[PDB]
Amino acid sequence: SQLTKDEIEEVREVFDLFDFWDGRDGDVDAAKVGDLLRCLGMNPTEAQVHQHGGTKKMGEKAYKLEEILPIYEEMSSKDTGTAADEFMEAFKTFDREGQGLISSAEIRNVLKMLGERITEDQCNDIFTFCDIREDIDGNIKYEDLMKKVMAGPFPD
Amino acid sequence: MTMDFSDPDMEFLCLTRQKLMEATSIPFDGKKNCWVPDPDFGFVGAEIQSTKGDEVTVKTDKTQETRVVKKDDIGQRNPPKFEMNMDMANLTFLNEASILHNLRSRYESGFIYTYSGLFCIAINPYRRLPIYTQGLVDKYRGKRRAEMPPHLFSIADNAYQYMLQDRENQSMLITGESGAGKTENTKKVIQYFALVAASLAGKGTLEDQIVQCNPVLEAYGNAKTTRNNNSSRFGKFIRIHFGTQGKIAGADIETYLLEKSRVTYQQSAERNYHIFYQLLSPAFPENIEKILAVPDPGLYGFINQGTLTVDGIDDEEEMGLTDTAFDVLGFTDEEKLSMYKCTGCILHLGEMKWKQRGEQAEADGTAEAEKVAFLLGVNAGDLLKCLLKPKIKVGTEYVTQGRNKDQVTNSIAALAKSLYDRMFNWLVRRVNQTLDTKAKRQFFIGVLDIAGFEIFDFNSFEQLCINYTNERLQQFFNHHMFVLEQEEYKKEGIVWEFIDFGLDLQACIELIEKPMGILSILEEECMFPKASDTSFKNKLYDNHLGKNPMFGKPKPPKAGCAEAHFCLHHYAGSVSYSIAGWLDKNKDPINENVVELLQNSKEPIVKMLFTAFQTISSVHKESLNKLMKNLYSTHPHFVRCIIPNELKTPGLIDAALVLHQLRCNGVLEGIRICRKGFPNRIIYSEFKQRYSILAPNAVPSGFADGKVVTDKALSALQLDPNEYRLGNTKVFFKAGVLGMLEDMRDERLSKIISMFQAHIRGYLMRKAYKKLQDQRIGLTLIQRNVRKWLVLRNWEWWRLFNKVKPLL
Amino acid sequence: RVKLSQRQMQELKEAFTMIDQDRDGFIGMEDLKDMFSSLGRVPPDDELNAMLKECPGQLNFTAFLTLFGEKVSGTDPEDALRNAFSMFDEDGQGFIPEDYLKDLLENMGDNFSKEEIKNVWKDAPLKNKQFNYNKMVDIKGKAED
Ligand SMILES: [Ca+2]
Repeated sequence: SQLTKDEIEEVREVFDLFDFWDGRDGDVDAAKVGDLLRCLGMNPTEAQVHQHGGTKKMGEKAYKLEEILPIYEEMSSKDTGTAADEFMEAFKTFDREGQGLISSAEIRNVLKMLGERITEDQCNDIFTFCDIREDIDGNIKYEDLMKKVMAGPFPD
Repeated sequence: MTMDFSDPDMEFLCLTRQKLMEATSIPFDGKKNCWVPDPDFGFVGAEIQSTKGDEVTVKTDKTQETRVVKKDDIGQRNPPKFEMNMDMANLTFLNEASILHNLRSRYESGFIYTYSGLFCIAINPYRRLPIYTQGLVDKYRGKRRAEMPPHLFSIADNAYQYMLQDRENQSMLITGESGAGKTENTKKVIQYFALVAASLAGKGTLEDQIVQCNPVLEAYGNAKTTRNNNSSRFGKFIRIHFGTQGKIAGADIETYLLEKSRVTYQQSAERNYHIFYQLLSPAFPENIEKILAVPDPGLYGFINQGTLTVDGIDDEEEMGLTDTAFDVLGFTDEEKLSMYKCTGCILHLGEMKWKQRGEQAEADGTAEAEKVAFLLGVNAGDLLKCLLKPKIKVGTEYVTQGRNKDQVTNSIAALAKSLYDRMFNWLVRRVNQTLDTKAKRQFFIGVLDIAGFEIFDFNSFEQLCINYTNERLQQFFNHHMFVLEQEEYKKEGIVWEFIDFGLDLQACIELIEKPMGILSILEEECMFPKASDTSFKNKLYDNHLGKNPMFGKPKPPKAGCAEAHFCLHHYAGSVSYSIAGWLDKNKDPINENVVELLQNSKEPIVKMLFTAFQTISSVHKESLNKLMKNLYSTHPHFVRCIIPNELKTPGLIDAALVLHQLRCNGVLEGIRICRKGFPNRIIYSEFKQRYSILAPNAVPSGFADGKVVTDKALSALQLDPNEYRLGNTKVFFKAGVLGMLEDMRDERLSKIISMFQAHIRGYLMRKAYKKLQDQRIGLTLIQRNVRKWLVLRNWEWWRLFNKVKPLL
Repeated sequence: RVKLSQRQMQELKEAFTMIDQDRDGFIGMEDLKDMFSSLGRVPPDDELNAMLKECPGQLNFTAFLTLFGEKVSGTDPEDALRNAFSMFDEDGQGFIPEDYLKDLLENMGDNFSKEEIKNVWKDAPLKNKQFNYNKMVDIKGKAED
């Protein structure tokens, strides 16, 4: 048991990116373990990050490529990473009329006021990015938002 | 909520969507919020702080006080989705605390009506509310309960549907005290059955024709009880009739269990029936003299035993409406006399004194005698003769004169009682004639008014007497629930593991009726001259102490705090009784000779008395027995009226008071039985829309069968199969199931939201990835192109072809 | 390495050529000292030799390119640099904000030494405490100020 060679090369290539931007020295700051992992394609929750070594401020702890791997690996043991399924039921909780439409006001409210909060900025951006509009009061197709999100900033 | 939460009428019945959604989503944590006992308002909502042994510490939430409550005192409060809940049957936590909430909160939100099982609770609002519009009526016209919000017309309408539908008489039992507006209701229920009779398609109103007589009866059937200014000491069944077309076709009134005893006995802070006192007021002096009395109530041992007047009662005025009402029902100002006179005659029978020679009693006057002798229309001599010394038979006729003083005193009382009874029966008969302005009756829907369960500081033979009844009524209820539920399961193919619910009260009940029972014993112990209160106790103790869980024994209280002699276990809790004068009160012997003799002169008198030596219990037994045979024949419907506060003031809610009512109500007894079963039931579809989130799956919410999901959702949460059963259309749950599910949803949702957020950061950052990459190339190119430059800025040569070329 | 492109090797052909006139092609001492005549800037004996030391001995053109090995090592093409800086100028030219370049050369990527840093600030095309890339890129190759 363990990762594979290619799997490593991949963890690596990303690893390099990160250590690069903070001074090619074989160390990536912990404050970026989250982001690192995401660039690997995973979507960790903040609690998931801290529980795996992540720290908030920048000058606390560093990691070598040999240290991230097991982390990346472990981090991968979890499987409630979330399915479209879960996102739907979830959203539905807010579907006042069961059409698939939610007042943009609310979704954001959710994404901002709830769960691991999100920034005002972060909300706008994601919305601008997956090109999701709101009609008169033929608001936002949450499914749209969902799919697009799970689709990646670089579709094709 | 049903129909349009926004339709104007439903302001006091529904709860506007926006106002609901709002009230339904409030802060909550099934892990620490809770119901907790509160000395001022019964129970209060709280939050648990920490735990240790059988001692939990908690924090309230309005007067956030840290209290140290025990463990079997932490009431699990219901999660939000249940606020303003419409049918307490649906609560997932059916504890007292919780039953208080759903009711209070709704009352404090202007809502009075609430269902709790077959029960239709109604709290007095103490203010006129729209609620009874002939516009609304159509709204409830033919809708099955579930279709409309609470409200009294539903219960009454269906009540109707069932009549015409199953084709069998219907009864409506409403409970509640004084300011419960119990009256109003019954009134309004009569109104309804009316409006619907002429609502098919082509000299006073029903309501009025009946509410018309209620004053005369109240005059003879009510009075002040320790805990109530106006207490009907009888049971009235107002039967409203219908014809094959659901057509109203007439009415009539049956009456059960009139408290005879009251005519000759008063409990300090109580009072004989109202009519006695009324007669003796500055309103119709003439009569006071026709009657042979002086407007001084206190001067009659049959009336002064208790109090004189009550607070907030202007006798006169009543003696007024009464006489005025006597003419609406319209009956001879002469009969009206006889009736009164009779009443008065009762005032002198309590005066007649006696004495004895050796062991034979004789008069100690002759004025009272002739007074009664006359008022009745018989000859004193003979009376006193047949009173002090009568004559009977074998084949020859001996002077059964065995009489003595203790035997006449009892004897005279009896007469009065009997007089009072025949009288009342009569009075009723006549009002029925007032009503019989009919054609032809086929069915009926009656409405039963009966004194509710009683519990005082001092409980006596009277109290047992009512409880006995009430206890036979709760059984009536429980039986009903049983049958129905049993159907409700078969309908959903669920396995039925339950012995009839009424059986739960059979115990107590039996400890009353059956040979060697409380009453029976009392009876035998009555036929023994030297029988004393102690000689009775012993026999009870002898016969039941350790032998029956139901019969128990209390322990001496204060000094004045009356001595108790034994307690029984009534659905309403544990009541403790005092044996004091039972031996006395219970004797109600008939003196034959007095009947035949009393079968002379004066029109009514003839009639009345013109239709062994027993007791009251034997009687009480006979009436109850009858009343029930009458009840079990009908399809019942139960309304529970409720006083919200001692001080007739809207919006308020006296915890203890409400609760107490609920226990006597049966409301709490239903929930008890509800508890032992699967109270909560869900259509698969409703279950689907609510917890899928818990075990989501790729199949579109549209092609997914409810049963399956629901099923598969539980298997997934590994739920003790013992907590629920899968019906043909619903899923039955036990106590607190949904409570958990709800909290796991709230649990899941949040997680699932942190996640979407997670995938968001994944796109948000993964998008920068590319940028950061491009910009690596750049920082490199520079960073390295700059260095090779730093080497060269000083490399002689470098300089050269940096000159040699712009010069080519 | 061989990155010594044709654009570079020819650009170096017409350079060594003029110097020549040496006994059939050889940047010889005279070819050099002579050169510094039309060069408008003085000459020295030792140094003129310390320049031959570089290649083994006898500099044709071949050896001339070899002597220019260090010159290819990093010389990424022309524009490549321009764009390279571009990436860090979000504001229509006038270019990159000083701070940035610092935290960008000093502590980001293949770090610069606080000494490598100064060396940069001496010549540096500045003003409004901001940087100028197209002028800097200019320096890199060179066509003068
Ligand atoms: Ca680094």
